[PDB]
Amino acid sequence: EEEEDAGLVAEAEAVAAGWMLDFLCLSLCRAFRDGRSEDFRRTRNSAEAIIHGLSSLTACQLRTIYICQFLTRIAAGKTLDAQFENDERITPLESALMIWGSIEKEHDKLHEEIQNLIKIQAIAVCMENGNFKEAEEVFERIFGMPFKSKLLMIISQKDTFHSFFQHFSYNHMMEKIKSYVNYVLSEKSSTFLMKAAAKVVESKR
Amino acid sequence: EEEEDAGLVAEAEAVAAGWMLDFLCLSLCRAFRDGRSEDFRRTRNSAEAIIHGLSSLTACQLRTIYICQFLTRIAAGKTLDAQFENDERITPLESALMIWGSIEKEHDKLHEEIQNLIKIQAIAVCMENGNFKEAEEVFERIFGMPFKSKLLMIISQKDTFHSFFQHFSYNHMMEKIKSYVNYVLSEKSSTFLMKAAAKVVESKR
Ligand SMILES: NS(=O)(=O)c1ccccc1OC(F)F
Ligand SMILES: NS(=O)(=O)c1ccccc1OC(F)F
Ligand SMILES: [Ca+2]
Ligand SMILES: [Ca+2]
Repeated sequence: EEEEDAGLVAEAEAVAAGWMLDFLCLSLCRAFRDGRSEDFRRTRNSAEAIIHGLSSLTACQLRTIYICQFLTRIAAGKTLDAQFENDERITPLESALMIWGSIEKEHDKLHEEIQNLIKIQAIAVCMENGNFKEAEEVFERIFGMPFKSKLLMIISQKDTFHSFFQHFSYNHMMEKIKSYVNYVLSEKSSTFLMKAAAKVVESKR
Repeated sequence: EEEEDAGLVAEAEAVAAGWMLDFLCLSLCRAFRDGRSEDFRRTRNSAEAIIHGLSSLTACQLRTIYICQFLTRIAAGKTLDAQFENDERITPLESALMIWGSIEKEHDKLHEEIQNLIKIQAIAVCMENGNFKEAEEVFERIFGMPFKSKLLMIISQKDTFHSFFQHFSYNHMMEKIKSYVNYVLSEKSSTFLMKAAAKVVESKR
């Protein structure tokens, strides 16, 4: 039974890849929370490679991949040269906003706060780079009244260092996202590979 | 104790990366043995990324990385445009020969047979591409008397489709290497991640 052996082997590889995806998501969340930039970069490279070796995904695995993709776009939020979508006009924070609205998760107060902070910063990052026409195009793509009209007024005046962007800042967006990442870390700390590795480390204490 | 928690977490990540390296080596060996080219390519991408996230290696982990690197160079043996070493003159089969001589393994009859087949084919692949001067430079770097002088005679005559290369062929080299890969597969089939995944698959039968 050479085909039966091959089949059972491929099924075991799929189980192992699932365990590796959860572990890499947990590690990526932790590097983002701790601000360990180089660990985040190396872990993201590993997460992408493992994802390309996975074919069929459960709803839980799709949510895990979206969390990885969301943090990657957020970490690249100021890198306006990075192209995350087939449509080259979409900026990194706009790509993060699309993923945020697709994740099967509760739309609690924190969800809406992170959503609105990414919207403000998607415009703010264009303004800070002197890309005023791009800021207006990002505004049109996002918006699709009171906050909307304040944003359009800021874009038209080219008021880059406007106090509005200091109130709803890039740092405030990152802090709110780190609060959400803390919840993902708590949830995934019990996944198979991390639990088994932690038990090994503890047994040697 | 924020530093103690961080420390135990990094140690658990190192244990998990070790388990992932063994599993990826096993999967890479199997794709090479089965001739599953695309699975080999995707698995190699995952193996490289995991290796860059590992710092301190045990002697066993270094041997595992060398096995991965050796199969990658062998799979690229006919790709003379590929540069595996800082010295751009070194061809892929020459790079595989260097690794073969560095692995902490028994120098049994099969070891020497694979070694000599890689030496012949490192010259053969240059000849087949019409790279006669490169074949002579590869010969000088490798050699570093009876087989040595037959090889130099073949290079000087530009006898690409010589019967000697059909007797000690690229296919014969691949078959001997697959015999060695079967031994590595038997040895690594008992490593943690594959054993646990296989037990999950079996429990669902
Ligand atoms: N390509 S990407 O930068 O959006 C990315 C980042 C982390 C994990 C996966 C991933 O892509 C895809 F592999 F899931
Ligand atoms: N760079 S490479 O093509 O020699 C290679 C292939 C498989 C695994 C690791 C690896 O390099 C290094 F990551 F170990
Ligand atoms: Ca751009
Ligand atoms: Ca070359």
